[PDB]
Amino acid sequence: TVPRGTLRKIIKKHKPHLRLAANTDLLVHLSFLLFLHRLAEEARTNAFENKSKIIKPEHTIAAAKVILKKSRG
Amino acid sequence: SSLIKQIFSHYVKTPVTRDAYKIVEKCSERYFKQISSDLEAYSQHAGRKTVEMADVELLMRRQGLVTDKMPLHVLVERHLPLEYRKLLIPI
Repeated sequence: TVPRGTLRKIIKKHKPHLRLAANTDLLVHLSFLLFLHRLAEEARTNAFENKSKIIKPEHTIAAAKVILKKSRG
Repeated sequence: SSLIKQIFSHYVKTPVTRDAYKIVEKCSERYFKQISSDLEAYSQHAGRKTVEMADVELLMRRQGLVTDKMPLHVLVERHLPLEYRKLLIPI
């Protein structure tokens, strides 16, 4: 389950004159899911490196830097 | 939103602080901003105003997600629910 409308709106927020063809919002959503997956693996590795039993802001922030770098088009 | 939490927790498989989640949300906003500019580049470069399937596939190839060993349809089958696979991969 997922808010397709929300996707379309998000993209519009950034580029209001971008048109999404009919099912492309679904591939966009997929790329986002894979983004969060990568983020989760990197963050968990950060946590594990600190022997932190929980995921902390700094794990996710360092991980974000790495993964957004991988997410460039 | 709440959804981003469900997904992130689902993938991370361990407990996550409130602040950590807040970061994930911020970074997600960043993600969409960045890809929005890439998708615009693809469209403008192909002289059109729409995002096509091939554009987002190219995005995901550039991101190292789609590769020769790992074609797009495999990611779709693996990661999206039946109702979406039906639209994306009806054959």
